[PDB]
Amino acid sequence: MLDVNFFDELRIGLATAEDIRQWSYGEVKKPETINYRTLKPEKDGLFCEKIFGPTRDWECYCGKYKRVRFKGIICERCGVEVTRAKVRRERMGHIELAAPVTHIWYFKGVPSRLGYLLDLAPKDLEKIIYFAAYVITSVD
Amino acid sequence: LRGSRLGAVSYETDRNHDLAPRQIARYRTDNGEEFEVPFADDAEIPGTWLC
Amino acid sequence: PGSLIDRAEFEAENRRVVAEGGEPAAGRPVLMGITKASLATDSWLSAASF
Amino acid sequence: MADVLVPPRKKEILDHYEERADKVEKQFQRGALNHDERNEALVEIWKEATDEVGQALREHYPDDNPIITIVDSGATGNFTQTRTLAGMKGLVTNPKGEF
Amino acid sequence: SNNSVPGAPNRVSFAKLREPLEVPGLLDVQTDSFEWLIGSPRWRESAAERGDVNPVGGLEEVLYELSPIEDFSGSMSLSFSDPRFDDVKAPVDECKDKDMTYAAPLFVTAEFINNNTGEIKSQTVFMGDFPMMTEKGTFIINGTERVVVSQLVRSPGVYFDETIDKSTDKTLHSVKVIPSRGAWLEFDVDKRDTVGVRIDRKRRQPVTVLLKALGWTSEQIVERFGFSEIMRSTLEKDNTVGTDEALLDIYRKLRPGEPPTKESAQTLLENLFFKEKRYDLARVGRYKVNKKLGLHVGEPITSSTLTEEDVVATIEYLVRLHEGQTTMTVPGGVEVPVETDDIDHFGNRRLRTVGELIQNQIRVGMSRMERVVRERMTTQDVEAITPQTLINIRPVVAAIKEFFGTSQLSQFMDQNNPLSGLTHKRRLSALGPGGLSRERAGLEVRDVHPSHYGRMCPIETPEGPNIGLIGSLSVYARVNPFGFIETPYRKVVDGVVSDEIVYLTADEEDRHVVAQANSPIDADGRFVEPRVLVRRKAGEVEYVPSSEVDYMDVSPRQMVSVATAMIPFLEHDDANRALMGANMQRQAVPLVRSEAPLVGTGMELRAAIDAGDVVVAEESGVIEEVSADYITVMHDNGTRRTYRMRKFARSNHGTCANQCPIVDAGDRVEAGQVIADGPCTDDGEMALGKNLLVAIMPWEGHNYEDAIILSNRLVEEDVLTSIHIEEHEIDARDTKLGAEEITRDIPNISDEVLADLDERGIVRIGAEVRDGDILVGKVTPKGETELTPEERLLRAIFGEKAREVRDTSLKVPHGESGKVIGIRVFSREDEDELPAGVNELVRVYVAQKRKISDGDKLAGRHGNKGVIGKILPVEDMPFLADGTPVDIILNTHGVPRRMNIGQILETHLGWCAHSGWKVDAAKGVPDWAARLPDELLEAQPNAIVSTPVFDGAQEAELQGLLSCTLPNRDGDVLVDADGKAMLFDGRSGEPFPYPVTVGYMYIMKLHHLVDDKIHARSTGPYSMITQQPLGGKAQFGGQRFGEMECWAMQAYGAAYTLQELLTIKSDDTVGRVKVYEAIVKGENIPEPGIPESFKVLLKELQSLCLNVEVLSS
Amino acid sequence: KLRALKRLKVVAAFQQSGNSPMGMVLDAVPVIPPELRPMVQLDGGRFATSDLNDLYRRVINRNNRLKRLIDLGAPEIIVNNEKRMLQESVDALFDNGRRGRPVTGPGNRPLKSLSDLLKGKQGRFRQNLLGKRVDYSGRSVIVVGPQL
RNA sequence: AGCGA
Ligand SMILES: [Zn+2]
Repeated sequence: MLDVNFFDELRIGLATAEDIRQWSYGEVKKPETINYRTLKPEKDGLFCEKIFGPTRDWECYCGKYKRVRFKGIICERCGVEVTRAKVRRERMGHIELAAPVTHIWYFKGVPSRLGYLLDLAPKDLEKIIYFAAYVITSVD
Repeated sequence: LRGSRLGAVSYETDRNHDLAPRQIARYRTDNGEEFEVPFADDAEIPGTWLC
Repeated sequence: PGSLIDRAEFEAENRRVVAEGGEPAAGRPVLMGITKASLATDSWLSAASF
Repeated sequence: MADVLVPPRKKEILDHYEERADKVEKQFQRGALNHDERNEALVEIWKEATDEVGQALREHYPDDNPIITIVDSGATGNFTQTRTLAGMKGLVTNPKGEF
Repeated sequence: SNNSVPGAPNRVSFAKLREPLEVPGLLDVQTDSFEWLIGSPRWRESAAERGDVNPVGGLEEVLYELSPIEDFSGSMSLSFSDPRFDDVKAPVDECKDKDMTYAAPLFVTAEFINNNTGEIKSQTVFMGDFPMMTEKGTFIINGTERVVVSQLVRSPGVYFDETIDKSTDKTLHSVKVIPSRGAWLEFDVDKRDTVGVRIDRKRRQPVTVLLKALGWTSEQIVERFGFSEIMRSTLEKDNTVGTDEALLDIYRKLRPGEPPTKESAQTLLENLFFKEKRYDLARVGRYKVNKKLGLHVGEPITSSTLTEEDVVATIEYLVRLHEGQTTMTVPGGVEVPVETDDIDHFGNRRLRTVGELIQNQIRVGMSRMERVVRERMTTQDVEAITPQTLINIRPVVAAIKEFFGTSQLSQFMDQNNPLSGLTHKRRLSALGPGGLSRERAGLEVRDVHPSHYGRMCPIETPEGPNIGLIGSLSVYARVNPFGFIETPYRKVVDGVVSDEIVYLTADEEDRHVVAQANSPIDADGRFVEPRVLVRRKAGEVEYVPSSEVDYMDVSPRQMVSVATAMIPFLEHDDANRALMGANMQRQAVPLVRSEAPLVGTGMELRAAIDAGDVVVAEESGVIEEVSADYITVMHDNGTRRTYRMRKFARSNHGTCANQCPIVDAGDRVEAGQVIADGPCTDDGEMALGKNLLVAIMPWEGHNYEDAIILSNRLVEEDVLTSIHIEEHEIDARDTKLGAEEITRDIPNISDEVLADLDERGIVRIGAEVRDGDILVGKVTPKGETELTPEERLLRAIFGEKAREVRDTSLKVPHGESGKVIGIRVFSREDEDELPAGVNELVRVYVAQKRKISDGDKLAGRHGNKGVIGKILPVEDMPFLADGTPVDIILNTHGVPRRMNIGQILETHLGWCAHSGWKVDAAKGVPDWAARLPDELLEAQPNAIVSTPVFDGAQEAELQGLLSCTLPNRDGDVLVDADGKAMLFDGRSGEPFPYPVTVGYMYIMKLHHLVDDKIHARSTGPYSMITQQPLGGKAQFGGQRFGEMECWAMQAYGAAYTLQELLTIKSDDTVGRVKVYEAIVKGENIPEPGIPESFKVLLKELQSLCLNVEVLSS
Repeated sequence: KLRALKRLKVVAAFQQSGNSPMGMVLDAVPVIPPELRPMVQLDGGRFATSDLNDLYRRVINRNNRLKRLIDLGAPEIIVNNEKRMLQESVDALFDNGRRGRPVTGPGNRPLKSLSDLLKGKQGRFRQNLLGKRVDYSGRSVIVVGPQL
């Protein structure tokens, strides 16, 4: 993540669910951003400090250990790790889906990558992944 | 036309000289996974934690 | 067949494959336009940015 | 404007080429040729007229005249700009590209 | 021999001709259009004079086409009538000051009727406030001043054209009947000769199908179309036959998926081509079609819908176009020539004016209102409702407001000088809604079709990426009620040139043949030479005998706009530089003195009094009382009237707008006379600059490549100086922590700078301010934030209060100064209209007197622009033998290659006018002066002169005038017959070895001043999502070091400088502060980190489930 | 053979690398850091979201609705419809306007999904890579300096 | 949205 001018390769790659949930620092599961009245990020929402880092340098959501001397530790009650307020620029989240979902680029962009991998026509694969037709995936 | 954020500049650079003495706690999940969270000397460790 | 590859890589491949059983891949020079030349480069970052 | 001298023979040149233009126009009126052929003939005739006028101007100007001085020095400007300042503008293009 | 304005100075003209028709009201194109929209009695009587039969305003028209509105039941209906205004609710100056929109209410008599039971419910419904055009042809919105620009749009109607097919080399003719709010039909001939008929962009149909659908089944096709060879060919390609057979098949194609029932097919054709409510070629389209096919010779214009006669005539005309028929004598109408139409010929390119645009917007708003009305017209209970409960005016007022604000035709008033104020009006813009944007507005429409002559100037057009898209109306042009551009002409009968002025559109222009004004008229209407220059329909130019001429131009300078018409000797200048000069004549700035030009045109007085910014004596009388503020006129019958001035009012571009009187207390004035000069006006006529002594020699390289040198005399005597007024604003608003307060109890600041502030915040009027000074002491809460220990102990030692209210006072921005003219303060305590959460609004007006400084832009009236290379002292300037220094020195090398010797002729004639002449006609008149007007044989020093643009000073006449140029004070003819003079070098001393051209040239100061351009940044604000430095001089920002600059650097190979410019000057967020620290401490610059846009890119790619990673080896 | 070539392309592409094709279908969708989709308040309380927050919402609401539906026990029609809406929400999140009608916002304006942040002239690959504003800079009109 | 090179 953080290094020096040491550079020899930039490797792109298709990511996997284990990689995503290893990337993330928390699991956002509420469709809220800010409390309308106090104008502070909600807990467990799209902008929660516990998941995405403080908005205030060396400060915590419940004002427990707001000082540099307290760094790297997590405030036990509110749960917001105390650090600099630019980790929000970098820390990511993840959403665990109750149902797997196909990526769009590899389905729709002509030529269809799933179509070529599974030897399926796009016209008939849309009917599958959009719940318009069934698919037999095994035979005895 | 401008804007701001509810943040603290806290111009303090960094200090590795004195770090509020802190141990590290660990709360294993339901599937054999461990996620260490550091806690201070004065920290009151929870019985269980959101890992 | 029909794919376009760099001359140096073509020749190096032929040099490698003359050993371990000799078969030449038949190549012909092409004159390709600059748009396709630029797009068919080796670095993915530049092609994406283009 | 005193230093922008006009070519004295311009009116005579103009009448000489105007007579040819009139003759080509008359031949078109009498049906001897079509519309595009007469247009081409007028274009060539007026090109000849432009060249003659430019030649007369060039041989008319002295060497110390500031305009021909700046031109012949190569400082800036081609002789056509002098020709069009004094003498003849020549042919002017259509919006489509014709003359 | 000008007239009208009694006080217009006696400006002698070189006009050899006499114009019959006076210049029209230059702002009619706005005023008359708006009064047509309203229905003013003046417009009523004018229409009575010129087409009485149907006097109808735009409102009345929209309300009539709306009325009645009926429910699907048809048991009840609603109607409108009698649009009516009240007086405006507040005057012009008050609306401009208090930011109100200058408007007046609308009252419409609504009328609900119930069919089954039978009643009328009539009211007078407040429709909404409506913006009103002022006297100057402009609107006032939110206080700001806005102009609606007339829009050029293709007229609806029937257009014929053919393409060549290189695969078959056959003419393929077609037709496009494109109406307003309708459908697109395309009758055409295929590569195989067949009359393909594409309907609403749907696969071309055999015409026989559509004729059967029309009821003209194959039998009736034979009945009517007999010569139509392709018609019988397609009677074989008909692929079917029968009225209902073709109707069902075609209707299946027309409405696929819906049952192809004959009933719905019939209803579909009716509802799409004959239901006015759903379809309309409006009045303009009906007139165009009925004149192109000659259906109705003179039938009153109505029935804004297509006719079956119309469609069959269209088909017959198109086949005849492929047959190349000479004309079509339509049965029951007149032979019309079978010619294909153009798309830029002004017979097809109409002009929506303010009236048409506002009417269209009102129509759309009423469509929305109507949908709501008919919706609730069923839900609401009957016997209980009324138009008050039915009508909704919210969408109508919203539509009008959304038009006037935030529309690319409701343009900001561009008034930096009175000429620009005039010229932004009368402007024609081909880009707009329902118009061609620059994406589709390619070169094809940017040329000058020969139909523009007398209707649209070919010269004026912005030099930017709009060349041809934006033009200006000609001088004499007038607007056809149907949106076309009529032009005056002098008709000539049997070689006798009458004075009956008939106005012709482009179609009649093409029909007839047009002569020239500058022709030898022999004082009787009779031409002299038989072979006369003339124009033919296709723009051709011929020598017709003097018998077939039926029309002759009203005058020269008919093809030119207003601004361009003011360029003297225009005919000598090239089109490119003349265009530049016209575009820069609108950019002058009002000087403090505003001396009139020596050499001019006729269009300095008329284009001044019609500009609006000059006070005009409404009715004759005498003067009672004058001041610097108001003039009281005593009319000949009892009444007095006070004309209030406008002193030091800020314009829309920060320039002064002073108005100063010119009369004396005892003077008598007559109606229509100039009574007070405006910003750039002098004794009535335009004054866009100053008359300066000019020399044309290259001096010490300073005037190298368009640079200009001025004397220190202009700086000293204040010849070129511009007053500029800037507006700063601040609002004390409400917040979460409390309420913001304007006051004096500011946080830490010495009382030294609080001397200027008044007892209650804002600064005292007149106190000079410098960059960074305070203007409005204003403080806002900051809540509680724990302090750093260092500042805590600083407060402990220096005993300074926390001052929990942080301070964000109004500081005058960097690089600005000047005096404080006025302070306009609002308040909630005064119950003034403030937006929500705002307690107190205050604006302060700063002003400066910018003197002419090197780097500013000056230009002549010939496009000979240039920045100022240097301002020398007055002594080191080439001075004449009389000790008079020249004032500016232009460069020679720019004259010949730019083909604008108009400046040279202007210089010579200006010197002639300055010195004064006397043609000694001792023995008769000299040869050159034979055809000069009287009282030009002599003139006085500093005597004003005018040369109309295309009939002006001849070269022989100029030589003759320069020959005798009577001496200044001693016997010294400083400028010889050639027009040059011996200059002495002011610097070294020796005379120049060759005589040098000198004269008086009129030049203007352009609005591109150095103070408004110079900009710098060491470290300032930053962007939000990306951490780049901001942009714009409004902010600090930096200069975009763009991709080509990157390429330049790479080509040089300066890798380290590239790294610096792209990492630690723009985006390395932790590197910028480190660099600043190192620079202040004197250390070395640190190594760059990683750019911020790159990290952003990485995070988006990882958000896209793309595993991007960096690998060491 | 032509189709075999076209397919063998991607097939051998997957075979050669250590890439499993399981990642083509997705189970955990990542969420971009908030400062890259900020809601910055303007002076006056007029908040300024980044147009990705509404999409992330849509996915969160539909996912939670699916979770509750499966917990509660719902008919096949409702559950499959919900899975379809979840699919559409994810496709809109990744590239709005690709499949079917683009998801509009207020004023019938299409929203700016992640793909739109890179595609076209306004992508990151241009706006901040075709040039940047730079500190320690300035500009001015120029005049001729013959004595220099 | 308008404008300068
Ligand atoms: Zn806490």
